[PDB]
Amino acid sequence: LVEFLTPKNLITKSFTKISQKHLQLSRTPRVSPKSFDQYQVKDALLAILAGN
DNA sequence: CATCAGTTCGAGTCTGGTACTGCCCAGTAGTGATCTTATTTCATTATGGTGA
Repeated sequence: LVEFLTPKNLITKSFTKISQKHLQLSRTPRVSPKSFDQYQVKDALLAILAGN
């Protein structure tokens, strides 16, 4: 990590083993981008705001 | 042309930075009681030599 942080040493490099190693093919995505409507949520909040 | 790579928008999820609530325990110092012990007295007990 220390060498990679320095940008000068990374210039004088000839990475070759990078293209030979690969162990990342299946990654589980997020659950879902569930819908969010501003109007309905705001109306419910104001009602509960009214809610007493 | 339709595939893949470079860009956006907004939601998912963690986490710091900031304040707050409902509830009994634990330690210490008084007394009064009852043992407990390193240490101080109350008798017998043996040793002593000599003038009547």
